[PDB]
Amino acid sequence: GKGIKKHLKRVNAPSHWMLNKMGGQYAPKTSSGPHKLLESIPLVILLRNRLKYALTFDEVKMILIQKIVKVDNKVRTDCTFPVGLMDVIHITKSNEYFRLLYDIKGRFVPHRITNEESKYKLCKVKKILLRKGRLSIAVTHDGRSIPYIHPDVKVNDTVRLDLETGKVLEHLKFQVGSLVMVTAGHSVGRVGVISSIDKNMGTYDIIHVKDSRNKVFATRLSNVFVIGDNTKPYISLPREKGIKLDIIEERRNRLKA
Amino acid sequence: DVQHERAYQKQEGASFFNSKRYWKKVGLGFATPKEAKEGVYVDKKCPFTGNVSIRGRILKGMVISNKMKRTIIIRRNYLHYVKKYNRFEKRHKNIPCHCSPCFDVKEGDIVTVGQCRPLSKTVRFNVLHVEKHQIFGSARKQFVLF
Amino acid sequence: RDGRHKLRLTGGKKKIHKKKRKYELGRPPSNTKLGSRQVHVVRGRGRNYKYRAIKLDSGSFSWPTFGISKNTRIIDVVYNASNNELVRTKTLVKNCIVVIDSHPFTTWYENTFGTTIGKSKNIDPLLLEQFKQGRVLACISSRPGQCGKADGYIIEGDELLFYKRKMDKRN
RNA sequence: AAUAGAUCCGUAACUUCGGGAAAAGGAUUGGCUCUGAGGACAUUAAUGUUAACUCAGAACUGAAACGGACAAGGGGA
RNA sequence: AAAAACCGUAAAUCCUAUCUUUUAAAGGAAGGAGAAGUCGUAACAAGGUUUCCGUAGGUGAACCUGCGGAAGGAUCAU
RNA sequence: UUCAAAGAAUCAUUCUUUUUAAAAUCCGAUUUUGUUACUUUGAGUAAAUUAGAGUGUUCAAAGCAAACAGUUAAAGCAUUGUGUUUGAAUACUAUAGCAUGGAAUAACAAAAUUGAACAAGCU
RNA sequence: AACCUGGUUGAUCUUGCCAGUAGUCAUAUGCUUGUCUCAAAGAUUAAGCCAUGCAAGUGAAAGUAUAUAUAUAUAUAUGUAGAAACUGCGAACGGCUCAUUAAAACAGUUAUAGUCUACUUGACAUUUAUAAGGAUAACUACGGAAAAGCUGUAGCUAAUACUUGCAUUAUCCUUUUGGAUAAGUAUUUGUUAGAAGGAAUUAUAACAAAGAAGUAACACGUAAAGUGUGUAUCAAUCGAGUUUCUGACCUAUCAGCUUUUGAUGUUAGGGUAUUGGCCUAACAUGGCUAUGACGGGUAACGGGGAAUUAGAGUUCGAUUCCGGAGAGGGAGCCUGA
Repeated sequence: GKGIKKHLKRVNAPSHWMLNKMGGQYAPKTSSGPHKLLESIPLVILLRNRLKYALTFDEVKMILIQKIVKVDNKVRTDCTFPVGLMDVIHITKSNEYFRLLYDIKGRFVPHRITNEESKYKLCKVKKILLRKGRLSIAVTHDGRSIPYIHPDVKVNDTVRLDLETGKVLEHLKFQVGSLVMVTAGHSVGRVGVISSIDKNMGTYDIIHVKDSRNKVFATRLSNVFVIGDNTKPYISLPREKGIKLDIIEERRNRLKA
Repeated sequence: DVQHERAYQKQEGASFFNSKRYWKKVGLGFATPKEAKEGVYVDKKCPFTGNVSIRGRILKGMVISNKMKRTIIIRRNYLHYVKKYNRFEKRHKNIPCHCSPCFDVKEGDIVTVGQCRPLSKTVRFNVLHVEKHQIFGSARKQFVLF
Repeated sequence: RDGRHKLRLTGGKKKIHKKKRKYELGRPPSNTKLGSRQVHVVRGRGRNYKYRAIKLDSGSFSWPTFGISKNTRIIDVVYNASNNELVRTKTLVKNCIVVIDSHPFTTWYENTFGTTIGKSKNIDPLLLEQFKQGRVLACISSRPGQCGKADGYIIEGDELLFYKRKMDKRN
């Protein structure tokens, strides 16, 4: 037969997972769920390769058995669970709170965050659709369906969801002053103010983004996540602050020590 | 008139009893022809009248043959680059396209067509626009950079 | 049972590998006769059920000039644009022309309009002649081998004149 | 003795390119009930009256039989 | 539920035809290779009839002869 | 078929900026003006392999790790303890396809036994 | 490292090949072999044939236990487990091989506004009730056969197996509050109105007909109410099937192919998960080709890649990854997402 494949070879795994060639033949195929396998990491490599809490898959299972870890403040016990582009992880035994972000090299890193910070989730709406009775639902990058969204919300907006109740708090638009984070390209992880939105009829609409240092980079509109307005980002960013530095002069900061 | 042989498409969405002729916009920068807009013909595969939606890619070509009913053969000419000799070579391949009676084509006319769902064994394109063009000699023997 | 084994666009024969897959499938036709209602269940891809109607005698039929639908019974099959063998054997297909009992429609007209929303469409003579005859012409509009029921609509106006001329400069 | 009519298909070596050739060699054929195609004639684009047997296709039917008798090449190297 | 029929999917066997690949064969007729065969002397010197080409006929063999060409000729030339 | 002049900056030159027809937008000044090839930049590019940055596997092939003080604790920070500092870069991913700057070079289009535009009147 | 040398002659300069030279993640083999690291390995020919044994099973709160064993205060209640079996899920992944295959497969690039999609995730539902029915496994007794993962009869019993079946909400208004009005999820047909997309016969809404399947007669227990299992639809996800454009080796001592037998297209239908000559009926005569069609060959799975590279190139890629195909050769089919 030719049903769905259920194995993932290590060298076939996504590169940002950082699975060593010599450390086994297979990679943990993430279970289906909120995020795509390509743009998410499983909990096995979240608690085994990044936090180094576990030394093995069985240890990851031992962690998950005790209902300690929560993803979007609800208990998750699946080892191959997609974490996602941006979302909160709570380790209750060790009290600590993470948000999955991209570093400027496009790799998923758990950003330490505070308990008060760990109630806001930025969800990028992807589809707005009205069902029976003219009720409007927004399907977000996370994969949730939020009904009775505000009519002002558009397709590429972002919403600040309250984790415990799943309700929108405020929405952010996509003006040329709105700061965004890039999601999958060469410039994955950068944060910038949107230079402009070059819209072309029938193909990918391109958007140009200004870094903090006035460096312009363009990207496909699908690879953009509005993170704040022109004042400040609505989330704490990882230590790089979403600024990508030229390889030639990153060496200068590496050498100075 | 509108139908002669045992052939009439319902022209879904035409509406005949209460309502307030059916045509769409196609979009993509193309203008729905006036003959389509105010004509009497009924075509199930017309981009402006039937169910077919134009999506995919848009191409241009010379009309090579219009001898079959409502479909034409479009030859597309292009230059293929041969790396070893660092030069090009003339290459071609003709594609079959549906042609609604709103358009009036002849061999040698230049048409732009848009991809649609497979309508027959070999046709996946509908002519979206025609421009008249005089050809001298065989249309296959013509070569145009489009 | 689909896709391959044909000649290429040029007329050339294609060497075959890739023995038949199940998703090409290709089930045998339903030759829906006219008679007592019996349907069978076909399990298509994804455990989606398709109702293959072996015989139907009644059906939902719509008077479109008034936009209503009433449940009547099919009396006879009189035309179809495809092979004439289908009408001769009285098989129901998606565009078949059938003779439909007019009494539910005439009774509905009596009850709502009186006498023999957006009402008062003024009717035509060519249809009420059939009504007086008691049996009326209708075109099937559903797919009996797919949905398991024969539904249709009364034909009136130019299409009715067309089909009547086709059925009967003529013999 | 073996077929042998007709229809459809297929037809080699060789050749003076005309033939060989009905090469060789396959299939079908009744009855019945139908379907389609092929004309002539008059009226103010439109509707009636009327004629040949000739082809093609389909259902059904039978002790699988149908050029049913008559008539009628054996082919090949 | 056995069983049967009819459309369809259709393995398989047989007959016929065609093609592809390999291979037998009386006889015929080439080529190549043999250290030292017989016959002549064709070519290289004007090679003892200048050589050579196309074509046709003839002869033990090389070859000879006719017609028309070439000089790669033995003439760059009253 | 649209050609030059004037200025700031290295050393004697080179290098950067502006305009100078016409038609539609802005009340002396605010701004678009064939198609393609071609060329420039991008976008989107699985890894392994390859190039290549970092890293003393005792060297090397390698691997993607690792490094830092601690004969037995200071520091950082936490309002009493909690290790800390990192990397796993970049490039390539056809010739085809998407977007894009374009002056040259090439084609095609339009161009008269004639074809336009403007003003006024008429529909 | 952008390299040449011996060989025609009495000697010379050429052309020109032969030979030499070096590499090969390129195989075999000869001789030899003290360490350590590292690691290809029945592809080549025979996708030839196979003895044997293993390779897919699964119960730690959560379907069903009087097989049975045990333990706590007094024949009771809690239990702890549990052979077997029924039920559920998986066995369609993985692993192997490269025979087939030459615009096919594959690659990059699109479309699915032409579709299906289990597990998982998010939303969230409509036309006897202090809890309904028979019937079966395991089991018991009697057997048959040389043999098999064979099973007959009779009797019992459950289940989240199989099958029946038990409130309510929304809208109009005097206007917190009172009366009035109405009740089918997908899917199919007819008549209509019309957040987004590039374009809608879109979402959705109204009217008229049909109408699946369901909305818990099910199990265990966390804060000093929870989970499991099952379920209608939508969405997401893990995928799949089709699909656009472009890209392949040798051969013309393969030049015309295809078209009754579907070839090219129109119309109608059938079929499909969906589009489509995919199939059927009628109709028209189309479609491809010296820019190589149709054929033939390949000791041809395609690509990522490998060797050799100054630059161009030439040759290889059965084989770690991806895609395809196959399970002695064909064909057919059940279960099932």
